[PDB]
Amino acid sequence: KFFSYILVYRRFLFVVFTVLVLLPLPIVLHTKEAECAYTLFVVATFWLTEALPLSVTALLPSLMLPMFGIMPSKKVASAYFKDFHLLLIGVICLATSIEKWNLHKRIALKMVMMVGVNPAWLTLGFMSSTAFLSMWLSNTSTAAMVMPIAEAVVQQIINAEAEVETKKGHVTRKLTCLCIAYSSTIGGLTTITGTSTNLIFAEYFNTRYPDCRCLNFGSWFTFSFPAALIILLLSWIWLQWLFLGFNFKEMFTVQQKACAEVIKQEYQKLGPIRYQEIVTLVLFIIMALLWFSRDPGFVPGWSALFSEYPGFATDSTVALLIGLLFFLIPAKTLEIVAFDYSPLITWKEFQSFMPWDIAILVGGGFALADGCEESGLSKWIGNKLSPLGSLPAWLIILISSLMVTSLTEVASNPATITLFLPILSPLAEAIHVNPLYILIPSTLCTSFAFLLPVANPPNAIVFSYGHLKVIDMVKAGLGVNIVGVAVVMLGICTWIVPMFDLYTYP
Amino acid sequence: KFFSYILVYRRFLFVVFTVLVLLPLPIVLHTKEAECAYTLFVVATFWLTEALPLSVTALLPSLMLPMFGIMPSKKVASAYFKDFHLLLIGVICLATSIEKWNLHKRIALKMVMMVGVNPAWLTLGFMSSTAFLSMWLSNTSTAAMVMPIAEAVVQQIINAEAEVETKKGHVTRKLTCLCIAYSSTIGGLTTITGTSTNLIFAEYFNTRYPDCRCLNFGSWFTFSFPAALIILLLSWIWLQWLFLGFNFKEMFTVQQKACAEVIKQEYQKLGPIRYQEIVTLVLFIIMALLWFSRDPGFVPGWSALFSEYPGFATDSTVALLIGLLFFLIPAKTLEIVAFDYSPLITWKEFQSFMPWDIAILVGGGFALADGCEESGLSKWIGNKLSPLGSLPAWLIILISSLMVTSLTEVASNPATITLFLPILSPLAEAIHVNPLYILIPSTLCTSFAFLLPVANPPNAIVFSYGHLKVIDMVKAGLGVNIVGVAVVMLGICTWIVPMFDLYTYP
Repeated sequence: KFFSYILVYRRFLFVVFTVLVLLPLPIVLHTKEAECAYTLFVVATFWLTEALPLSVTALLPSLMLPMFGIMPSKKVASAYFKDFHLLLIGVICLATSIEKWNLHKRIALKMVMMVGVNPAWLTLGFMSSTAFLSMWLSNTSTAAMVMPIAEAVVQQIINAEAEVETKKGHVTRKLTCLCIAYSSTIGGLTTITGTSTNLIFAEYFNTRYPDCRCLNFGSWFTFSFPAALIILLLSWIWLQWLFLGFNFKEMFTVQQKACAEVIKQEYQKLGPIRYQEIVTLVLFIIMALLWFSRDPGFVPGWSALFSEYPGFATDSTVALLIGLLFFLIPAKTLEIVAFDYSPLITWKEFQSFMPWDIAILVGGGFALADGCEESGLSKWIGNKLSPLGSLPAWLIILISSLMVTSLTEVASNPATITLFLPILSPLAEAIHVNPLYILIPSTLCTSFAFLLPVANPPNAIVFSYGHLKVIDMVKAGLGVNIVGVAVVMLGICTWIVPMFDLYTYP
Repeated sequence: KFFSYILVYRRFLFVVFTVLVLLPLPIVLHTKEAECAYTLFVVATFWLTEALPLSVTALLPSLMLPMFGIMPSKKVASAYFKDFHLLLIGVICLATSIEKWNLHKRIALKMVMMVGVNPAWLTLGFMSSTAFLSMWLSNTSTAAMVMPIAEAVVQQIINAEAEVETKKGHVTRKLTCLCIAYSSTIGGLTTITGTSTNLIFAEYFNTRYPDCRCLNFGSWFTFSFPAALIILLLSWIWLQWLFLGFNFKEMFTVQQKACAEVIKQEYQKLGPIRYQEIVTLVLFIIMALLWFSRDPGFVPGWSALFSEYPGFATDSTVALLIGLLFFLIPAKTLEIVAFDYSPLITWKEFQSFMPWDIAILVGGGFALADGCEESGLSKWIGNKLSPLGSLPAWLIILISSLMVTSLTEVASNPATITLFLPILSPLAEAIHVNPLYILIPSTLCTSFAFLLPVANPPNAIVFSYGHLKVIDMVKAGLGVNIVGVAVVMLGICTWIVPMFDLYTYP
C-alpha cells in the first residue's frame, strides 16, 4: 500500500528528490560557480529521464539563472530564439506545403516503384541520400528537408503491408527516422563548408597560423572521406543490429510481388501531377540552389554581391525568403469567383506541424550554454585541463575526444569548439607537437553529438515527429559514438599522419 | 473578365504593388536611412490591411534588415524572443489549466448569478474590475489573467440566450474582449509602478534632477486618477456607441427571468468544487501575490531579499515559477493504479491554446523597433524635432502628444519613451519652461497605444482569441485615442498646473 503509493507518484517524488539532493551544491562552495553546475546537472537529469517534458525542462534555465544571479532574465530570453530558429521556420513552411498537397506521397511512391523493396536496402539508400545531401548544404538543413520524404516511405510501406489481410511498424519508423539523425558523419566532416563547426576551426587556423596553408578544399576531403565513410557503414550495421533483425542472407516472393502491385496501384490513383505540387518543387529546388551557391568554397557565390557587410545574410534568410513565399502564392480560387484566392498554406496549417517543442527545447540549450559561459564554469573546466602536459602523446587525444563528445551534449557545437580551441591549441604548442595533431581530433569529434536533444539541432528536428524516445537514441548513440570515436583514432594514428607529417614538428 | 481577374487576386497584386512602388525609396537618397524607413512602411502597410497574415509580416524584418545590412541576422533573431514572451508562457500555463478544468465556467456563472443581468452593466463591471486589477500588477499581466474569465461570461450568455427557442453574438464578444484591451487607462497611468513606461520616466527624473522630489507615490496618483477616470467613462460610452445600441433608458421581463433560471440551473449542474479547480485558484492567488509584492513602491518586497543583483528577477520569472508548476502537480491517477498519475496540464494541451501568433507578432515589433534604433532613423526623427523652440507653449505639447501616440504604434512603449525623453527634456530646459510641463504629457501619452498590434502587448493578447479584426479596433482606437489625448490636454491646462506650478520656472 505505502510502497505502491510511492511507485505511482514516481515523477513527482523524483523531481523533488533531485532538487533537494543537489541543493547542497549551491549553498556549499561559497556560492561561486556551483550554481551554474547545479543548474546544468538538474536540467541534464530531467533530460536523460523524462521526469518533466523536454520543452518544460528547457524553460528551467529561465528560472534558475535569474534567481541564482548568473545573468539577468532579459538576457536569458534573448538566447532562446537564435539563428537556427529562423532556419527552422523557413523550412517548416516548405515542409507544411509538401505534406498538405500530398507531394511526399508521390515522391515516396516513385522511390519505391523504382528500387528499394527489401527494408535493409531502404535505410542504406536513406543514409546515402541524406549524407550526400548533407555534404554541401548543412546538417541542420538536410535533416528537415528529407525527413518529410523519409517518413512518407515508411508510413507508405506499413499501409501497403496489409496485402489484403504491430510492433514491427513502430520499430521500423524509429530506425529510418534515426538514420537521417545519424546521417551527419558525412555532413561537414568531409567538407570544409559543410557545417559552421569546421568553418570556425578553419578560419581560426588561418588567422593564428597564416604561414600554414594545409587547411584547404581537396586536402580536408582526401583524408576525412575515407574515415567518415567508415562510420556510415558501421552505423548502418550497428543500427540494423539494434533495430529489427540483422541476417546476412536476407540482402543477398508472393509478399514482395503483392506489395509491388498495391504500391503501383496507389501511384496511378494519385493521377497526373498537380499545379500545387509543381510550385512546391520549384521553390524546393530554388531553396537548395541558393543554400549551395551561397559559399561553395571554390567559386564565389551570390554572397560576393553582398560583399560589403559580411555575415549579415546567413542561411536562415534564404529559408525565410523562400519559406514566406508559400503564404502569398495562389493555390486555388474560391464559377462564382466570390471573394479571392487561397495561399499554398494558410497560417492555421503552419501553426500546426510546426515544432514549437523544438524551438523551446533548442532555446533552452542555447540559454544553458550561454549561462555556462557567463559564469566562471567553462573557464574552470578549461583550467583543470591545463596540468596535462606530462602525458606522452596518444593520451590527451583520447582524453580530449571523450571530453569533447561529453561537453558538447549540453552545448551547441560552435560554442563547444570555440571554448576548447583556445584551451587546446596552446596546450599543443607548449609540448613539442604539431598543434594540428591535437586540433583535428578535437574539431572532428565536436560534430559527434548523438545523445539527447540540444546537443545537435539535427537531432532536435527528429524529436519533432513524435518518436522522441530519448532512451532509444541514447542506446543507439553510444554504439555510434564509440564507433565514431574509434574510427577517428584509427585514422589519426594510421592514415592521417603521412601527408601532414603528424610526428614531425611543423 | 480582365477586371474581374484583378479583383480576385487583390492580395497578390497589392503585395507586389506596394513593394515596387516603395522600391525607389531605398535606391534613391544614396541608401543611408531610407532602407529602414522603407522596411518600416511596408511592414506597417501589411499590418493596417491584411495583405499577409499578421505573424507572417512580423517575419519580414528578419528578411529586409539583413539584406539591407542594417543589422546582422543573428541580432535580428535575438530580438524576437524577449522578457514579455517568458511572461506570456507562464500565464498561458495558468490560462490553460483554468479552461481545461472548467474553472472559467464556474467563475462566470457565479458572477452572473450575483449581479450583471443587463449587458451594459457587464462591460462597466468588466472595465472596472480589469482597471483596478491593472492598478497594481501590470498592463500585460492583467490582460491575460481576466481574459479567460471575460470570455467565459460572454460565451455563457449567448448559450443561455437560447431560452428554449446571430450577428448579436459576434459583436458582443468583440466589445467585451476589447473592454479589457482598452482597460489600461488606469493601468499605470495612475500609479508610478503600474507599468515599466512610467517607471523609466520616474527613475530618469530622479537621476537628472536629484533636487526635485515631486515625483512620488501619492502625488502622481492625486492628479492622474481624476484624469484617467475620465477616459474610462468616455471609453465605456464610446465603445457602447460603436458596438451594439446605446439607449439611455435601457440601464435605468420574461426573458430576464428565463435567463436567470437557466443560468442558475447550469451552476447546479457543475456540482461541488473539485480538487483541480482549488489548486488552480491557489496558484492563481500566489502568482498575483508575488507580482504585487515584488515592488509595491511604498514597502520593500521580496526583491529586497534578492537585493544584490538588481533587475535580475523580473515579473516573468514569477510567471514561470508558478506556471511550470502546472506540469508536475498531480491531477488524476491512472482500481488498478497501473502506471502513474497525470499532471494538471500536459504539454499537448499547452501547445494548443498557446498564442504562438502573438509570440512571433510581438517579436516582429521588437525587431523592427531595434532596427530603427540601429539605423540612423530614430535619431533622424529626433533631429527634425529640434528646430521647434520658437513655438509659444501649448503647441509642441499637442505636437509631441500626437507624435508620441503615432511613433509608439510601431515601437514598444519603453523604447518610445527612452528615445523621446532625451529629445524632449533638453528642448524643455532650453526654453524657460518647467521641464516637467513637457515630460508629463509625453510620458502619459506613450501608454495610449490602441491601434494595431505590437504597439501594446496588452492589445496583442486580445488578438490571441481569434477576434483579431484590426479594422474594428482601429475604428475604436481613434475614438479612444482622441478621447484619451483630449482629456490629457484638459488636465494639463486646468487641473495639473496649481500643485506643481506649471507656469513658473522651478
